[PDB]
Amino acid sequence: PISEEEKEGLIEMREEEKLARDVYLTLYNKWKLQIFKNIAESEQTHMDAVKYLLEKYNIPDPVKNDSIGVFSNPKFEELYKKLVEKGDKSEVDALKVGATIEDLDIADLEKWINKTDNEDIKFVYENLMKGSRNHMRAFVRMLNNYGSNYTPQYISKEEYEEIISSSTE
Amino acid sequence: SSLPKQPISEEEKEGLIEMREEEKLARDVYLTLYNKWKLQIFKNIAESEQTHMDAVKYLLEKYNIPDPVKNDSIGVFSNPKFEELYKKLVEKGDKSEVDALKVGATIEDLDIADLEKWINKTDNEDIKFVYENLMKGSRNHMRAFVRMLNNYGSNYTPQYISKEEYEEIISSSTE
Repeated sequence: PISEEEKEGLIEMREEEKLARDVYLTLYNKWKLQIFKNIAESEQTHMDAVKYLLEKYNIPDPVKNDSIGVFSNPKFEELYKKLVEKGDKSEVDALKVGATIEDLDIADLEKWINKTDNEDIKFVYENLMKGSRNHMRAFVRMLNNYGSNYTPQYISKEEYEEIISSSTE
Repeated sequence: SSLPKQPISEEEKEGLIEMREEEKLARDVYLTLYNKWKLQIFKNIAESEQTHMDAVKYLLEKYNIPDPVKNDSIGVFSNPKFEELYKKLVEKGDKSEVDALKVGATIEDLDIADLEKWINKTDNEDIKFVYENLMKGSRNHMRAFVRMLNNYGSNYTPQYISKEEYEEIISSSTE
């Protein structure tokens, strides 16, 4: 039941959740905030759900180097350089970055959740997305302890607010 | 003229606001860059992006929502997302003709993306129809810029829309 449209996204969504995991891993290493570790041991499983749907759909994997910061798509090759550099200037910047990621990520999952009807992906996608909301609730919560807050870039103001208000999932 | 008056929601509202200013970004950019480089395309598409501005204004009026474009002037925006986006863009495009051209492509890339993003977030049959036509107009701009890019021995890769869709957009003719 499997498109060429559908394929390409599974590729991106593979490398996307990789982008998340990598960054968190770097940032934890620079600032050593247990929150980056948590969300990474989680974004590891996010990677593996797609690996599951590539294996099962006979789609070439694109993480041909599981190492940090290495990418097929120079979209992510480029994003990492930027995010970590910016995350590196301060803890808040790191925490901002974290929210920025989960932020982009959700509006990116919603983007692909529509370009498919194949029901495994719809579900798997629906899932990681639950996963990302909690990682924002988290990031932003931590952010408020530091005196700061996040203003969303990619999702709507309305969906962001729906999220930080409603509790655990 | 399409009537009567339908069910509007909060993010439906929010989109409208954003899109009203999104099309203005496009317009203010193209206008700037024409002043800089004098490439006809920037004129022609600024005139279209004005149209697109007006069309959305039609819906803010129809559904009564405080319009965000208080000050019409070039490069002025409520939502700072756009002041920023505007500056970074003129920043790039003021560097070369090829750049100007790439910036163009890029606004349209982001334009079809957010259009799809927003369409997907609604079943107000009025809104839906404006956005769809906005995509229509925007797809033409893509081709216009891409064709112009080829004329300067360059190309473009999508950043916001699929590769898979970009290709299908370019390998078809004017709507």
